[PDB]
Amino acid sequence: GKGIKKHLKRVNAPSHWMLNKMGGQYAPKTSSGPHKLLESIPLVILLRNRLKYALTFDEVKMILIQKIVKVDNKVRTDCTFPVGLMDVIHITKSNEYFRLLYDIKGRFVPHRITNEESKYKLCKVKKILLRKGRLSIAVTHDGRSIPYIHPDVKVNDTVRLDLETGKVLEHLKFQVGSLVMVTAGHSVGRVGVISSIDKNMGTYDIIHVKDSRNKVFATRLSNVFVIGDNTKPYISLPREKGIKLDIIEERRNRLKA
Amino acid sequence: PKSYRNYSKTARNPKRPFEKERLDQELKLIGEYGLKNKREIWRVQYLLAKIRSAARYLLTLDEKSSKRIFQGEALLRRMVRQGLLGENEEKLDYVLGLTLPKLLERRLQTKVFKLGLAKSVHHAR
Amino acid sequence: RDGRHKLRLTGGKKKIHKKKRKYELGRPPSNTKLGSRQVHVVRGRGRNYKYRAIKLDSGSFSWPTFGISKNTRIIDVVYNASNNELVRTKTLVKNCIVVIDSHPFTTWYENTFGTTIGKSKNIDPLLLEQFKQGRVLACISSRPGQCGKADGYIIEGDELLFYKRKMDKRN
RNA sequence: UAUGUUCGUUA
RNA sequence: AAUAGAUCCGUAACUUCGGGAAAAGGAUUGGCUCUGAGGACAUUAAUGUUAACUCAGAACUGAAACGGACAAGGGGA
RNA sequence: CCGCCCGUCGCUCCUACCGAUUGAAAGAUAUGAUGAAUUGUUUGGACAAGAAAAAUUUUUUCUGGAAAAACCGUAAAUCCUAUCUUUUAAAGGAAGGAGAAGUCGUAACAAGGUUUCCGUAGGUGAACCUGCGGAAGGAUCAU
RNA sequence: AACCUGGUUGAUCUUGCCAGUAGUCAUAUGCUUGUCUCAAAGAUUAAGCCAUGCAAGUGAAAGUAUAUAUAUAUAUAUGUAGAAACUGCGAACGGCUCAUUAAAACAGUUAUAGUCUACUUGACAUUUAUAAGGAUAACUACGGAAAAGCUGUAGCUAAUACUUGCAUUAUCCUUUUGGAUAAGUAUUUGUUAGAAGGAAUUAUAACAAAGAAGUAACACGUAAAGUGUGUAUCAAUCGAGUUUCUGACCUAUCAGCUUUUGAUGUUAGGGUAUUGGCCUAACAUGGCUAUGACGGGUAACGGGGAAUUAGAGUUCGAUUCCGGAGAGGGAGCCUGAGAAAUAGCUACCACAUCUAAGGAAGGCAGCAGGCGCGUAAAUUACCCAAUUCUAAAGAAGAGAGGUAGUGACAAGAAAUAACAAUGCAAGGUUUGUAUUGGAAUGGUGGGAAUUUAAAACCUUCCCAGAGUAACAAUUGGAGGGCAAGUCUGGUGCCAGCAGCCGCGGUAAUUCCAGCUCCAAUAGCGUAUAUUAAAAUUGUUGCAGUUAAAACGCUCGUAGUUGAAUUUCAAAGAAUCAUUCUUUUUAAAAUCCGAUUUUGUUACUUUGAGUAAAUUAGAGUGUUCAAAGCAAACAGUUAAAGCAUUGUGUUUGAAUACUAUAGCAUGGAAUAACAAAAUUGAACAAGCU
Repeated sequence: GKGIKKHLKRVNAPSHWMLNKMGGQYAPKTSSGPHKLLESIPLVILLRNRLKYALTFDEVKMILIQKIVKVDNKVRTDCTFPVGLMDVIHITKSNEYFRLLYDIKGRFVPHRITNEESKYKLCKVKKILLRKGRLSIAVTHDGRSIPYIHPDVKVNDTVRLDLETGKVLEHLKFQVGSLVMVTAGHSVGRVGVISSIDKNMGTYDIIHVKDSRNKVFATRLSNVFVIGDNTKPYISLPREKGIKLDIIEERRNRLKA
Repeated sequence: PKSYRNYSKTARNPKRPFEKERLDQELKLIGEYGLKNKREIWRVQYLLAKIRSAARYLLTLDEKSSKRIFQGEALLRRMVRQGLLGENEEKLDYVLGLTLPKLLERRLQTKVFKLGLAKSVHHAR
Repeated sequence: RDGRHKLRLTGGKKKIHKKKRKYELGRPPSNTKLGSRQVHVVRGRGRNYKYRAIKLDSGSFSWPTFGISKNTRIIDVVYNASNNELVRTKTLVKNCIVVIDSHPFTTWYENTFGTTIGKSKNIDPLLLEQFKQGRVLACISSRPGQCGKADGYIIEGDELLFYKRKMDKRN
């Protein structure tokens, strides 16, 4: 037969997972769920390769058995669970709170965050659709369906969801002053103010983004996540602050020590 | 199935196997550095060919090109770390000038014989 | 049972590998006769059920000029644009022309309009002549081998004149 | 401005 | 003795390119009930009256039989 | 030049060719015939449960339904015919090549003793000879 | 490293090949082999045939237990478990192989507004009830058969197996509040209205007909109400099927193919999950082709990639990853979300096993292993410890996978000594050089630490353990090419060597030996193939009077190529003497002296989107190196940082490449095409 494949070879795994060639033949195929396998990491490599809490898959299972870890403040016990582009992880035994972000090299890193910070989730709406009775639902990058969204919300907006109740708090638009984070390209992880939105009829609409240092980079509109307005980002960013530095002069900061 | 770890050859056979003027030079070098085989000098000149090839590629790129003014100092600082270049040598033009003796003077046995410890390079080996 | 074994666009024969897959499938036709209602169940891909109607005698039929639908019974099959063998054997297909009992429609007209929303469409003579005859012409509009029921609509106006001329400069 | 053939093989 | 009519298909070597050739060699054929195609004639784009047997296709039917008798090449190297 | 050298004819071996033998074999397609198994539909109808009565028995009915059969379809497989591809036998015929030293002549290289050579046609033991028309790569760059 | 040399001759210069030369993650084989790391391995021929054994199973709160065993306060209640079996899920993944296959598959690039999608995630539902029905496994008794993962009859019993079946909400208004009104999820048909997309017959809404399936008659327990299982629809996700554009080797001694038998298209339908000649009916005569159709060959799965590369190239890619296809050859089919599945079934063909002769059972191109085949390829080993998958999901399985065995396939590091004194030689009391004679050290054996699933190896530590350090290096050569003997014997045109030129008949530098020397070295030859050499396939970049090679000549279609012409300079700031940057100067539509767009493509520049492995390349002392993707930092026993008493801290895993095709984009040059007169415009006014 030719049903769905259920194995993932290590060298076939996504590169940002950082699975060593010599450390086994297979990679943990993430279970289906909120995020795509390509743009998410499983909990096995979240608690085994990044936090180094576990030394093995069985240890990851031992962690998950005790209902300690929560993803979007609800208990998750699946080892191959997609974490996602941006979302909160709570380790209750060790009290600590993470948000999955991209570093400027496009790799998923758990950003330490505070308990008060760990109630806001930025969800990028992807589809707005009205069902029976003219009720409007927004399907977000996370994969949730939020009904009775505000009519002002558009397709590429972002919403600040309250984790415990799943309700929108405020929405952010996509003006040329709105700061965004890039999601999958060469410039994955950068944060910038949107230079402009070059819209072309029938193909990918391109958007140009200004870094903090006035460096312009363009990207496909699908690879953009509005993170704040022109004042400040609505989330704490990882230590790089979403600024990508030229390889030639990153060496200068590496050498100075 | 197959192992994923790499493996490469570090020496290239010289071709033209009976050049008298090459065999004599290479025997002079072998004896005066006390090394066991000419495969060793082949490894060293294979290395030197690799460094020279990289440098020669860099010189074709114009100055203030990003590739050149990244890999040029990468290679230059690597060379000064190996010690093949001194303070009196500073540019990409001098890595082209490196030679087999100045590559061989960085071997452990030559360095220890020069520092003392052993009274001969063969004793050091 | 689909896709391959044909000639190329140029007329060249294609060497075949890739023996038949199940998803090409290709089930045998339903030759829906006219008679007592019997349907069978076909399990298609994904456990989606398709109702293959072996015989139907009644059906939902719509008066479109008034936009209503009433449940009547099919009396006879009189035309179809495809092979004439289908009408001769009286098989129901998606565009077949059938004779439909007019009494539910005439009774509905009596009850709502009186006498024999956006009402008062003024009707036509060519259709009420059939009504007086008691049996009226209708075109099937559903797919009986797919949904398991024969539904249709009364034909009136130019299309009715067309089909009547086709059925009967003529013999 | 008649005719006049041939020379075994190798080194 | 073997077919042998007709329809559809297929037809080699050789060749004076005309043939060979009905080469060789396959299939079908009744009855019944139908379907389609092929004309002529008059009226103010439109509707009636009327004629040949000729082809093609389909259902059904039978003790699988149908050029049913008659008539009617054996082919090939 | 006691140089070089050509071809027939003889002997041996090797390669390939033509070859009657309606040659042989193995595959592959195409048509035709027969056609297992089976989807679907119809015909069935072992029974297995209901509904009535009589106060262990019976009729009728409703589905559900197993053998088995038929018809369209999917169609393996075998056989006949045809074609093609590959390999291969063969009396005889006729090439080529290779043999250290065969017989016959002397064709070419000198004006090679008839200048050589081309195309074409005929003839002859062989090289070759002759006719017609060309070339100089000629033995003439020239009254 | 962008390289050449021997051979036609009496000698010469050419052409030209032969031979030499080097590499091959390229196979075989000969000889040889002390260490350690590292690791390819029945692809080539036979997708040939297979004995044996294993390779897919699954229950730790959560369907069903009076098989049964046990335990707590007193025949009770809680239990703890649980053989078997029913039910659920998985077995459609993985692993193997490369026969088929030549616009097919595959790759990049689209579409699915033409569809399906289990597990998982988020939303969330409509036309006896203090809880409904029979019937079955397991089990019990009686059996049949030589045999099989065979099963008959009778009797019981459950289940989240199978089947029935029990409130409510929304809207209108006087206007927190009162009355009134209405009730089908998908899907199908008819008539209509109409947040987004690039475009809707979209979402959705109204009316009229049908209408699935469901909305819990189910199980266990967390905060000082929860979970499991099941369920309608939508969405997401893991995917799949189709699909657009572009890209492939040789062959014309394959030139016309396709079209009754669907070939090309229209219309209608059937079928499908959906579009579609996919199939059927009618109709028309189309469709492809010298820009190579249709054929034939491939000792052809495609790609990522490999070898060789100065640059171009040439050759290879069965094989780690991706995609495809197959399970002896075909065909068919059930279950299922998913299979035309093959350690599933049905049949035929070919093989083949048992049989009591009646009948049964089969599919190693899974892991080992056997035969055969061949030049050509390992253990019928150990384990689930890691990686990861299935499960009723910690706890069980897994020949997936890992570990070791065999292993000169390749690859990396690296022993076979080093040192001091006299003799001898060179020389102005310096180097080489056979005697001695003490240090050093592995290889080896034994024990240990450690390693490991266990074991082994590695590493480290302690014992012995080297002088002919017998702990003894080989392979192939010595005429030239080409490094190295006109040394000694033997043979004497023999035997033999010799890639080529050649040597061999008594002086053999070439055979057979000894000595010596040379070369590479734990490696060195040989065969075949392939790359460079080969500018001897030539785009870069060959040759054609005579070396091979200008068609007899001209015309001529395809192809290739194609004259000139349309908008040109000046002024300023900055290195050193110059260069380098900025502005305008026609015309038509926007802005009340000033604000701004002005063919199409090729081409070129930048981007976007690019799986990894491999490659290039940044960083990093695996003792070096091949490597790997890690790691680094103070701590004979604590300061610091920060936390309001403790909490390690600092990092990396970059960049580039990913065609020629496709998307976006700056564009002045160079090229085409468009527009341009036996005539075609624009403006003003009147008229429609």
